[PDB]
Amino acid sequence: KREDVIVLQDPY
Amino acid sequence: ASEAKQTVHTGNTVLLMIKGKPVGRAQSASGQREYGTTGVYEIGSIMPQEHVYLRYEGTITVERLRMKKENFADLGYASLGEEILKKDIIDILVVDNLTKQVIISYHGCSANNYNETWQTNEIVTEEIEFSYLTASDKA
Amino acid sequence: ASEAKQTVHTGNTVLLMIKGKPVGRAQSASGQREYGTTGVYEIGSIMPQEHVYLRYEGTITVERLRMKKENFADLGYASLGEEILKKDIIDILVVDNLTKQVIISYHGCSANNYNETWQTNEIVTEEIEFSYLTASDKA
Amino acid sequence: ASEAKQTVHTGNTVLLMIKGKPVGRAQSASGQREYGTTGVYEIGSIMPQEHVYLRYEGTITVERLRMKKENFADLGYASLGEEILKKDIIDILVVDNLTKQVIISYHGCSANNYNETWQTNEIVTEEIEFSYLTASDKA
Amino acid sequence: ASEAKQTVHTGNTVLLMIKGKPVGRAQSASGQREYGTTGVYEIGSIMPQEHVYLRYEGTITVERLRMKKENFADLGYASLGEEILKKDIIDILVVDNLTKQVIISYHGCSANNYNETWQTNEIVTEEIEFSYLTASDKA
Amino acid sequence: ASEAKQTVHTGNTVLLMIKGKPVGRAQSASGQREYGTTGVYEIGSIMPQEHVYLRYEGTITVERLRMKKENFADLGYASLGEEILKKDIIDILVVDNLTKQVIISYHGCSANNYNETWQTNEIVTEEIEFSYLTASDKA
Amino acid sequence: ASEAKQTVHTGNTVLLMIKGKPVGRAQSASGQREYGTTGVYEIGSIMPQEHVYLRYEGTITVERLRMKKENFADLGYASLGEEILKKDIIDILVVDNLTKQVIISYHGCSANNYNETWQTNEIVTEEIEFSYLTASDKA
Amino acid sequence: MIYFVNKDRIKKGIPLYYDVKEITYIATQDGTVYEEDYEIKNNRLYLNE
Amino acid sequence: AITSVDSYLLSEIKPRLNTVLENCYIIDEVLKDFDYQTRESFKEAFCGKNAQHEVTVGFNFPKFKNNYEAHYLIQLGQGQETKNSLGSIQSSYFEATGDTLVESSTAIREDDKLVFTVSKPIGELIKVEDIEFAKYDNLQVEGNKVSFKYQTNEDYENYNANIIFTEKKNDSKGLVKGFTVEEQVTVVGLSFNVDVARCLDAVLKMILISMRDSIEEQQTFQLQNLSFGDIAPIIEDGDSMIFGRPTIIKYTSSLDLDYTITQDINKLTFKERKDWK
Amino acid sequence: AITSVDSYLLSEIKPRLNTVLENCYIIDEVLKDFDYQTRESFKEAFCGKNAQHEVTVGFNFPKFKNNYEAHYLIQLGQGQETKNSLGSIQSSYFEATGDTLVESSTAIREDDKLVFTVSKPIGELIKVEDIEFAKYDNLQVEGNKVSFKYQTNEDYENYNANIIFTEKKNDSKGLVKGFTVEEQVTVVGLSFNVDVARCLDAVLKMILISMRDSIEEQQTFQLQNLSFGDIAPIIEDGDSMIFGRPTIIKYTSSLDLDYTITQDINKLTFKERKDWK
Amino acid sequence: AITSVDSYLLSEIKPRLNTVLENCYIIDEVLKDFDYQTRESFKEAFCGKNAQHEVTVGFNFPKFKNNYEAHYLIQLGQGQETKNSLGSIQSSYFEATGDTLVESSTAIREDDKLVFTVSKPIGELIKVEDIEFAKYDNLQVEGNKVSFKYQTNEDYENYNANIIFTEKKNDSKGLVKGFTVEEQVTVVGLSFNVDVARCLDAVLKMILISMRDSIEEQQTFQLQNLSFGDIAPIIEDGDSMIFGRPTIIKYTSSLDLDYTITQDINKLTFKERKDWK
Repeated sequence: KREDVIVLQDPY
Repeated sequence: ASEAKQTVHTGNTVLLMIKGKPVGRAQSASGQREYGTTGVYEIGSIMPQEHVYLRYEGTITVERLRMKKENFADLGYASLGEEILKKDIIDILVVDNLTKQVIISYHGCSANNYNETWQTNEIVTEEIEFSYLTASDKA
Repeated sequence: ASEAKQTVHTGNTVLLMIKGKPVGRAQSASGQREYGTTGVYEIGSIMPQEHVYLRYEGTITVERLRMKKENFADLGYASLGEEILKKDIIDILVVDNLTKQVIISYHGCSANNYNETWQTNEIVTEEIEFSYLTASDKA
Repeated sequence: ASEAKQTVHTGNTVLLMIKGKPVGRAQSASGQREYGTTGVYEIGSIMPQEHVYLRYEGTITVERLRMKKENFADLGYASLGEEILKKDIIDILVVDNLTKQVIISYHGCSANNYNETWQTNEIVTEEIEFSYLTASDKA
Repeated sequence: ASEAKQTVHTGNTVLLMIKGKPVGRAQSASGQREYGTTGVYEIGSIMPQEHVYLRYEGTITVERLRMKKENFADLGYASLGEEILKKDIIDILVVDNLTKQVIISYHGCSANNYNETWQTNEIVTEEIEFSYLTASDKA
Repeated sequence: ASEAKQTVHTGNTVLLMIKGKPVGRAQSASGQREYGTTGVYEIGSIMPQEHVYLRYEGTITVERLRMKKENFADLGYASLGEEILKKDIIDILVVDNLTKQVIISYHGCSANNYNETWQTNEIVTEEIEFSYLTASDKA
Repeated sequence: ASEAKQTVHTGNTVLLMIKGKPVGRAQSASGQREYGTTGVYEIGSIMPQEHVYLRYEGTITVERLRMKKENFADLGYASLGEEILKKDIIDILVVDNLTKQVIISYHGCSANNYNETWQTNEIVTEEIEFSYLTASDKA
Repeated sequence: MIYFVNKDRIKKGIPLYYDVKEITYIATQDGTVYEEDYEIKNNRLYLNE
Repeated sequence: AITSVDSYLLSEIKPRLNTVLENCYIIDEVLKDFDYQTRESFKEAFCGKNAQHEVTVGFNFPKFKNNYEAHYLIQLGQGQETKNSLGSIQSSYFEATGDTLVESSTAIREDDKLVFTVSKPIGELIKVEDIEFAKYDNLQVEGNKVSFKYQTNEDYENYNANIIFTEKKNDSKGLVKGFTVEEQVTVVGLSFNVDVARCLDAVLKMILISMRDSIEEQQTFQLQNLSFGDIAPIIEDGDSMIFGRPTIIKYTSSLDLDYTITQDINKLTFKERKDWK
Repeated sequence: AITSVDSYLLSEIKPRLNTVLENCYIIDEVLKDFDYQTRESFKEAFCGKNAQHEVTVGFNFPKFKNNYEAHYLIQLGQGQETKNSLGSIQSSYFEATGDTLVESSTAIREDDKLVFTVSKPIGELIKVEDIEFAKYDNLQVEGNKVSFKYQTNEDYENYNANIIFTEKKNDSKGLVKGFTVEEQVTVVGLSFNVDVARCLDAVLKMILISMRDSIEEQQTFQLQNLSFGDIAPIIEDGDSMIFGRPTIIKYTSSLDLDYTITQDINKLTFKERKDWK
Repeated sequence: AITSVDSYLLSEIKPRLNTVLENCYIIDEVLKDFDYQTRESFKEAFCGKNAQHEVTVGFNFPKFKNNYEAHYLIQLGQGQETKNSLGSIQSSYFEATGDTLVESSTAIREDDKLVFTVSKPIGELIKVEDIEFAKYDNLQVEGNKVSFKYQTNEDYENYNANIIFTEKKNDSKGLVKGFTVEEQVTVVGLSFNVDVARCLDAVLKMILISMRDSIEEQQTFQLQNLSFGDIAPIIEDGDSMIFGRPTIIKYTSSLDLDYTITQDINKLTFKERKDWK
């Protein structure tokens, strides 16, 4: 499922 | 199943009769009764010593839907004007519907007041109140 | 199907007429009547011995929506001020709507009080009460 | 679980007994009591100085559904006519249903009034009121 | 469609005016009127022989939401204290909203009582009652 | 969170105590009080000139569910019969439930009337009313 | 949007103040006022000729939730016992909440009665009634 | 995305709803916004006052 | 106390149901209004000591299969608190009292007293059946024994009585704190035969009427009020339907706790101290 | 007037919300009843000038994505007319009056009067703060100026005051015709963190209590009444749920129009005419 | 204040639940009405210091799995404002007062006074336990200390007392502005064993009865009212069902703010000025 509601940085 | 050991009278169980005709569309009958019970007091205690009966009083009040025929006015039991002076006393009987057996008799009824209400969303209502000389039952 | 053997009057079945005009938008009529029935008592028993009629009294009360024309004030039957002193007695007839046949007549009506209520979510209401000399029916 | 340390009487917990017969279909009993407490006042202060008891009064009122048999009239406790003059005083006991133990006794009851109401959608109701000489409990 | 042959007054149809200003936020007006109609009786019949008018009386009662300005107290029509002794009589007019035409006039109004109720979930309410000398309508 | 700067008493916050025992299952207490305040008037103005206190009066009324034990009759505070003449005055305390601190004291209570109602779908109710000599609070 | 041309007072708009402290948790205030308006009648007409003011009277009644502190008894404005004889008259002000501007003043208040009701599912309620010498507003 | 820009958002920077990798178009009522007049740091958008 | 209406009903219904079903003329009286064949078939199947079928009682949501021929399912329902006391004081006591009990006992002579022995310490004596003692009789209670003067009573030296009393837990003061609750339990007689469901309804109504006189719901669980549902299929998609008619039993009862008070005061003392200002 | 409760609430809530959030000790007082960690986390995240997160306010049904971390959604609800005046006359006026206003001002000397200047023509003066004038002071209002006699008042030559007044539109007569309406608006604090939703509820209740004293809803929008819903997931099928607790704000207010009257009468005149029949 | 009934209930229930469960005879008294085996199994499993199972309490919508053997789920519900004050004035104060507190303390001699020391500045003293002072005793409060004359009281030189008092924030005037709200919270005891759900219901009712006497809900959160739901499967499609019986706890409480007043007046002054007309 796509991460729309809570959005976090890319790992790098 | 039908048991006698407990039974209560209900609106359907009881006929109201006047001069040997049943009163159609009678809505209620209310019988009231008073003895004038007066307590006896004396110097020496605050307690009642005795009670005495001094004056009997009672009334029967009947509410009825005003029929187009055989009203209390048409039956002659009610009075609208001076002809009240020419109505003899009448006896009103309350009678068991099943057995045709008299439950209570009101003797010597005499009219106190007579009402009619004409209203726009309702059936017209008669109401009448009689003073009576005595009441009795026989068994 | 239409049966006479049972029928009751209803708000739609009955016209109210004054001076040969029907009263529009009348909401209720209440007729009340009293004979002054007094019980006779004596030394020797607590029971009533007799009842006697001593004073006849009765009133007719009418509630009506206040029309913009032909009010009781405009018709002249009501009075707002001293002109009450110049109103002759009037007869109020309650009449069967179908047969045009008089059900009850109130004779010699004379106004006791007159009310108007002006209120913000309602139609304005007239109410009037008359004392009358007698009532009668004819058949 | 059943606890005595708190318990209240309820309509199911209490028998009403007259002359050692339980009264069937009794709907309510209301006991009322008054001592005539009068306050004493004097010149020199607005305060009550004392209260004194001057006149004891009390009544027991019972409402009951009118049974077809063993009415208060059939039991003889009520009176419809002059035979009220021939009824001796009776004692009315209110009794714990479980223990058969007297909760309160009304002594020397004497009838004030007796009513019956006959109505078209209801069971017929008796109601009776007695004056009594005293009340007591024993434990 | 708009018809005159039947029409009733309603809360929206009627202005209330005092001294040529309309009374804002008036919630009700109640006009009451009495003539002291007394019946004549004599030895020889129980019937009323006649009715006579003996004493005219009437009041106008107005309920209003207490505005922040132009209250009855601010307008001066009401009185809170001894200055009631310095208020001349005023005439209260009830007027048709459409035609600006006087429906009824209350002449010579004089204040009987004045109330204000302050309550926590409601708008504050004024209420005032006047005795008046006469009422009239003109057409 | 618990704040003192605003707090109101509630049915759960307040104990009722008589002779150092709490009254179980008390349903209400109503305290009423009157001073006989009379206004002074004179020739020369319609205004009241002064008010004077002339007669103190007050009552405490308590409603309670009739317990099977420790009734007001079993506790001896109520009286059913002549033994009312042998009951000394008692003091009724209303006490803060948390602090055990007296909120108001009714001093010199003396019974006016005592009621019990026995009814078929309900718990039995005691009710009692006392006249008292004075009330006070201490802080 | 906020307009002055129409506005009414509401429970939230109005402070009640006594001795320069606002009364917390006041639930209602009711001010009543009467002038004794008497109509003049004479031989020669049934009409009132005149009205006269004869006796001013008024009361202010306040209902309040009984706080745990700063009750009318704790504030000293109410009286439970004989100390009513030592309370001077007080002035009660009803004040606009926004402008802090006096709406109406009740001058010379003096207590008629004081009530407290303790009940099991409710907050405790104070109620007090004062007679006052006059009322006024200033603008 | 769309944001109303106010003095706080000028001083503090608009916290963007999405994790922007790059901008393909940026505009305002006055027209396109040139790259000297905006910056992204830490997923905050900073604008010329 | 805290109470559990469902477990009370299960405990009360099961023995009463058994004792009616083992007694043919009771069922013959209860079912007098039913059709003759319905009555006789029910009495043949379920009633008397030789009955090959049996009724059963239990709570809802078991993990096993039930006797769907005839089964009373008990089902705990809603409730709400209805009446509160001032200070929540339901009562107060000087001696911690347990449940009410009724026990049969016989008098015996001991040291020229009559005594009745009871199985537990008597916290309060409510009634010795069919006896009211005079002061001369020197009625005394001590521990688990009631004692009664012999001298004038020798004819009663072996008299048989029922004692109504209540236990004591301990000698302590406290307040009974709590409130009244009105609470509902549903009961349904399941059967795959509709005439059995109708008979189980009749039997249950008889049982509840009989239950109204029991000490348990005279002292607690007061004001029993009954409501009745339609007869309907409870389950509809087996090889046959299962029918039942619900009844709702509503009770008014007290929920409360013993708040013991340790504080006791046994002497006031007075002192005068002098203020020289 | 005609009124729009939703736009009033948006305009009133946004500045108040900002001014609370920029002021740490206010939040520290509002959240005193919450768990310590909830309080400190909220205060760290959303509160003070350095706050990196932000709350937002707006109407429902936007076409863009919102700040679902913390967002007050405003949602116009039902209403009904409740009380009517006779003739629908809500009021009457001799001079068309605008909105109520409060403005700060300072006295100045001019020609041996003190005057206060106001930004707009004064239709009515309600209050000069902290002053009650005597007749000797010769209080007069003219245009957009209030004027006040200097002679005895020289110490106040630079006195600072607040003027409460109302605009005038124009010199015309009319009737304010209309009625009262009772109307509802819903507000919900959306957050994907439940503890943030609970804190946003607390902050909103504080804001509404503070709002009750404002002139806007003292003069209009009277009798604010609050109702509160359950906390529940508003959206349930993202990568996370979004929670909120609704509140309903109900207001009583007047809807009305200025019906101007052009008719004016400035002289009666009398004539006698003779009837010769 | 602003209040949070859910967090109050969590904070109050958790310690009380622990202290009952660590105390066997309390459970043995609470469960006296249950079936013997139900009682003994519950007491064996969850009760006493050696209990291998445990109960748990927390809010709804956690992201992790809970102890579905026995868990009290707390669930914030509806509410509405019910009673308002005139002017919304809930109270007024001359000195900003904090929460109510009760603390144990001991007397000590100091300079021929007895004193009790309290952890915080005393804003108001409500009660010194078991003492009523006379005027001769010269009772005074100062800062965080209560002080009491030694001369006649030497026997009490080490007397142990409880002080009931309330904090002060600061010396300032204001109005407590606010209203009363009636608000609901639901609590349900989840268990996959129905007899555990029924016992958790009994324990929770006992806890709430005990809670009614606490200062927290004596001063705030007044008029606790309880309603009870049916026992039902909360979740139905695992390897087993999860059961619970809801209870609704309703409270009446005040929502309010401290509106401080900076205005203070400390002298009137009078002047006569002469009108020569």
